[PDB]
Amino acid sequence: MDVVSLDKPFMYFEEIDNELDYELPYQGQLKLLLGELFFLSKLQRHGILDGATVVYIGSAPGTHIRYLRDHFYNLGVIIKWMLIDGRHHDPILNGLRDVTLVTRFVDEEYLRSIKKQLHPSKIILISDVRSEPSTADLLSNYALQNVMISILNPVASSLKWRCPFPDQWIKDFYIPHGNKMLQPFAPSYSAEMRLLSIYTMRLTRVTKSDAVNYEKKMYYLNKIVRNKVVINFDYPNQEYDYFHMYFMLRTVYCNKTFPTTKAKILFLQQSIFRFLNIP
Ligand SMILES: Nc1ncnc2c1c(C#Cc1cnc3ccccc3c1)cn2[C@@H]1O[C@H](CSCC[C@H](N)C(=O)O)[C@@H](O)[C@H]1O
Repeated sequence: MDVVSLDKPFMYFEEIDNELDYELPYQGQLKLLLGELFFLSKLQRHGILDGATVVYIGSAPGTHIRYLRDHFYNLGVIIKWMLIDGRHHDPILNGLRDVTLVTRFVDEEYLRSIKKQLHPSKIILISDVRSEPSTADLLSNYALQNVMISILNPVASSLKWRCPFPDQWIKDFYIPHGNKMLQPFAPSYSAEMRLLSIYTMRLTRVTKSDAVNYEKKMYYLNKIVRNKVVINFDYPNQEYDYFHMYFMLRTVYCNKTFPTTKAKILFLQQSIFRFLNIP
C-alpha cells in the first residue's frame, strides 16, 4: 500500500478531489454499525436523538443493531427502536423491551399506520432496504425511501444511496437533500454511501452525468485512496479504512473517561470488533 500523509480522511462524497476511469469477517455489519453510530452520534450532538424513536426499515438480520442500542442505552439516552423487515431478525435482538421487532414488508399503507401510532413522537429513519440489483430495482427502492420520508416525516434520516451506473441509466430521478456519508470497510469497489439528512424536504434531480461523476469519484476512492497507508497516523493500524473509522468514532460519546482521544477510539474499536467477532 503506497504511503501517504494525511490530516483527515474524506468524510463525505463532496470531499473527493480526484477521479479515475473505472475498470474481513462480517465486514458488512461493521460498515453499517460505524455509519449508524456516526449518524446517530451526530444527532446526539444536536440534542435531537433523545426522546426519539428510531424506525429502522430493512433491518434484518441486523446483528449490529444490538450494539447500537446497548451503546445508547448505557449512555442513558432514551430511545425506542422499531425494526421492520420481511425477513427475521438476528435472535440476538430478542428480549429487549425498548426494541420492537416487526416482521413485515413496508408499503405506503403500512407507513401511514406506523406514523399514526408513533405520532407526535420524533421519528428518526434508517433505511437499508434492497430488492445483483437492476436500475429499476434501485429506482423503486429510492422511490420507496422518498415515500418513507414524505409519510413518516422524520426529524432526520439515513438512507441507502448508490447511484445507478451510467451504462445502465433509465431516467432522471429525485432524492432528498443531505450529506452523502462515505462508508469505511465497504466492499472493495462499492460506490454506496449513506444520505444523511436533518430536516428543518426539498428533492434533488440526479442525472446521468451525476452517475458518471459518482462512478469515477468512487473508483478513485476505492482504487487509490483506500489502498494507502497513512504513515503519520498514530494508531496500531494505519490503513486508510482504519484512519477513516478513527475519525468517525471520535464523534461517539462514552460514559467512560480516557486519558487520550486515541485511547477512547482504541477502546471503542476493540468493543465493536469483539462484539462483531472480528480479530
Ligand atoms: N418493503 C420493505 N420493507 C422492509 N424491508 C424490506 C423491504 C424490501 C422490499 C421490497 C420490494 C420489492 N419488490 C417489490 C415489487 C413490487 C412492489 C413492492 C416491492 C417491494 C426489502 N426489505 C429488506 O431489506 C433488507 C436488505 S439487507 C439489510 C441488512 C441490515 N441493514 C443489517 O443490519 O443487516 C432485506 O432484509 C430485505 O428483506
